[PDB]
Amino acid sequence: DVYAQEKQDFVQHFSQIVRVLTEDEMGHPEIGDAIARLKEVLEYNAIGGKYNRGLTVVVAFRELVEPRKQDADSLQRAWTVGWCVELLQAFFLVADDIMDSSLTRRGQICWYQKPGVGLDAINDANLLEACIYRLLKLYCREQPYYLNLIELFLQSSYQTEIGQTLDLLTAPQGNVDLVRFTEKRYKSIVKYKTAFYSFYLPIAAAMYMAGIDGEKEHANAKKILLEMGEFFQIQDDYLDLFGDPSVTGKIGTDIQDNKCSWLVVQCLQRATPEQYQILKENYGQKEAEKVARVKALYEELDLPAVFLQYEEDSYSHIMALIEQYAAPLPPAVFLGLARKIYK
Amino acid sequence: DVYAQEKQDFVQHFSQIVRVLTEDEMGHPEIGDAIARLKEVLEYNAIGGKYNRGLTVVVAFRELVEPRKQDADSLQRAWTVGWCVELLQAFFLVADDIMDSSLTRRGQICWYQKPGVGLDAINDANLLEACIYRLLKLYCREQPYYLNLIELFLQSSYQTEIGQTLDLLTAPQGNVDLVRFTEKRYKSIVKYKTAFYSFYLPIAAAMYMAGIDGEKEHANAKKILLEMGEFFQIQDDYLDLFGDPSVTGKIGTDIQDNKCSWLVVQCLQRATPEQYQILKENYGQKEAEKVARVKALYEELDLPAVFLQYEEDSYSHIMALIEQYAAPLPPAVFLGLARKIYK
Ligand SMILES: O=P(O)(O)C(O)(Cc1cccnc1)P(=O)(O)O
Ligand SMILES: O=P(O)(O)C(O)(Cc1cccnc1)P(=O)(O)O
Ligand SMILES: [Mg+2]
Ligand SMILES: [Mg+2]
Ligand SMILES: [Mg+2]
Ligand SMILES: [Mg+2]
Ligand SMILES: [Mg+2]
Ligand SMILES: [Mg+2]
Repeated sequence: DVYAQEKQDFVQHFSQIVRVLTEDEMGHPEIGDAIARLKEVLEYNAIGGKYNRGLTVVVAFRELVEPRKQDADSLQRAWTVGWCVELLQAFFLVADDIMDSSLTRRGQICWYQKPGVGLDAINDANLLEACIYRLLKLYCREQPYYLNLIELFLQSSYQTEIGQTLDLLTAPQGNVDLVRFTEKRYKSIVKYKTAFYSFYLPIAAAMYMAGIDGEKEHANAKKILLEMGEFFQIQDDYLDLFGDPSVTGKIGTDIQDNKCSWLVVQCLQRATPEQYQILKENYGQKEAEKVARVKALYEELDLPAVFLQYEEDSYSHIMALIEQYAAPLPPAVFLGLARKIYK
Repeated sequence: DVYAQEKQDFVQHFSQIVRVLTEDEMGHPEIGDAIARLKEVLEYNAIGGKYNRGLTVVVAFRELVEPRKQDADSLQRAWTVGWCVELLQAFFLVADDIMDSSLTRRGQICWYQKPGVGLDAINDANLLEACIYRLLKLYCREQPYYLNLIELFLQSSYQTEIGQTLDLLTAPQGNVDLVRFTEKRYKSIVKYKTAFYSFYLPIAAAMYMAGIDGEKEHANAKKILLEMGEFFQIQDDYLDLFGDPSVTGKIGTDIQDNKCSWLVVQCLQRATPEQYQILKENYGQKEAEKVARVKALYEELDLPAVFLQYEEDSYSHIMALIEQYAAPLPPAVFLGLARKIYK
């Protein structure tokens, strides 16, 4: 597996990242306490995932750049840009867990729930964002793709924040209106809140680093990747309720939080007016017994089977898109990633 | 007054800013609801101040660039970069009001306290940040100072977040330890949390736009501006307690929030062991009667007089720094700004 090959060198580079970020303290000991906090935030929130987004930069880089140009220094930059993608995710997740009133992430208590942290986590999240641009300046400032990467990270952040806005507006607390929950609304939410930053960003970053800056090549890569991103968020929604928290590392809140989940959208398409009534009375509430009623209804409608069928249809569709849109990039770049999220 | 001269053209440009930012909706009606929210966030949080930071970019621009190069297009860019500085401030203030548990800002309820908003304001604050970089790309991408401005805004954000970290770490809730509150700690907090972004940033932005990118010229401008920034935060701390909320537009929380305020630092330098005991028992608590006891102690020690004396000594010191470090920039750039914050 090409991801497993690269993983150990990638994960080890995190020590170099922590080191260069905390060497700001060298020439300014007055900010020592702040740098110690930054280190703690990095170690708690950036470590412990599967690193699929960051590894995707490294894997794609190795398949897009001639082996003769994969010197030690170029590899260091690739690992760094990979870690920047992981830091962007950590920024979004720390804030997301506050806004979604979540309990655990990656098997441990959410950062904001940690005693002594609380809403100070807002500033911690913004520091994670700032670290991205410090790392890009330190490692990539002299490279011809520097400005392209800065603009890519900024644009991806904007798109993701627009998506979070749609997510939050469609799920007002204490206000259950099921008519908002359409398939058309759902697809817009997930394209912006997840697809750009999770799938387009890491491959696009590798493309720029390899000198592939063509409008056309980026457009074709988007066609494949935004569809993969849609599937990924559908899977995330399914696992919120039907996944095992010991595997997922997080407790689900979509029902309690009144979210426009793929599950509720599918339920609404299949529900009798009597099932619709059950949904309306129990959705968007914290009571455990009410959450249980919605899950029972989902099982009654065999939504787990609908998801399995969607996974298969989606895989076939993404493979057809790869056949059409991959060239001139090697199909392996997209196939490797697909194997990672569908398997 | 050179600020009042420029104000009306600057404030009117806000309509053009809102317009170009919400024309993202044109070719993507799927995100319409999000763009409507962005407009609301802009109008509530970016409007209603004195615009001293943003106007400083415009004023400095007019004094640093030859009148022959102040065409309509260059002025538009100056107003835009000014508004970017105001957006950076709005980003920091929306988050700051959450973390400081504040009630009002600019005479109205804090955005996060508004019914229906709550912790969704976290994402709203990040959208304000993102708007900065959209505006820089749209107006300045073809200019030779583009990358310098991007790096300046990113660096200023990092510095400000490091300062916020020091502010929050020195003021842990429910944990009153007065020994942390030293003059040396105070000066470090305010340099990072306020001085860079409030004073260095707007003048530095104008300097880059005028082609003044010299390490030496920026170093000299910092010497003056970081000192002005220190005074500004001292004044802000004084006004938290002794200002009139109808003028300041905000209710003070520094005592309740256990903050390392200039007032508490000065109090500690002058207090008998018996006054120290009063401070220790009443500081960092929400009870109105306990806040009143600290204010009475501050008045007992004549801290309002100490502040008046500090204001005069500081003004003299900043003027001496202008005499030494202004050249080759026109002294008027620094004098105009000084008149604005000391008067
Ligand atoms: O990991 P989570 O909280 O299930 C999630 O996928 C996290 C997330 C945050 C920001 C953008 N996209 C996804 P969400 O959308 O809140 O369900
Ligand atoms: O306007 P405020 O809340 O008095 C303040 O000046 C706002 C602020 C926010 C961020 C950086 N610097 C100042 P603070 O430091 O919280 O006293
Ligand atoms: Mg979430
Ligand atoms: Mg969420
Ligand atoms: Mg989820
Ligand atoms: Mg405050
Ligand atoms: Mg504050
Ligand atoms: Mg204050």
